[PDB]
Amino acid sequence: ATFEIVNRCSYTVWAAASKGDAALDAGGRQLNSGESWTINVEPGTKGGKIWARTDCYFDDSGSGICKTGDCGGLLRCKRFGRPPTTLAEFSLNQYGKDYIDISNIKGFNVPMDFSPTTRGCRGVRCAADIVGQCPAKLKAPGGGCNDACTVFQTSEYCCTTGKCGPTEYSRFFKRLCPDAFSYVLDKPTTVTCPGSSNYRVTFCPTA
Repeated sequence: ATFEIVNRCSYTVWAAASKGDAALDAGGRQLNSGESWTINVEPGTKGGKIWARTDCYFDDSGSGICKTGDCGGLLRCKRFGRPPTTLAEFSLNQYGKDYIDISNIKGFNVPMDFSPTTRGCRGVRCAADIVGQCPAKLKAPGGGCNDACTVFQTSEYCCTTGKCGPTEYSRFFKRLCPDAFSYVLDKPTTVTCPGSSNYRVTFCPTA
């Protein structure tokens, strides 16, 4: 499947794509404002994620640091990124269907639209000003708005036992972005698409 990743933000982002134990395509790339990066994701990939990283420095070997979404200090991510990260999540070709969502379970850094470019399903978006409205206790100094599990490390926020409810903090994310997951047991906002669809991920879609 093809994913076209577009940075419509006025600032540079470093896109990342991983399935947790491996990079997807090249795994990461700088995207200046307006730039597009097209990647190919192998059919049947389960648990893939795409995210943006902000305020990065990398040397000529591809090693450095980002203030949001850092994946072990590499430009080309093989692992997932450090919160806060708005997440585009997908599993492809699962008994003939693709499944996509946006998640704020690991916080929010950059607004996002995640839409199919082929027919048969709808897209999802989280584009509100979550960082500007972020509760003081969740604000991340490097930028972004952390989830409550990352900050407080309780069984209720992290849903450790598989039983948890919504919280004041999850409701904050859900109010601003109803179509993204706000906690582990949120009513699913997953979209079902035809198997082998193609997609666009747009950072700052309203910019």
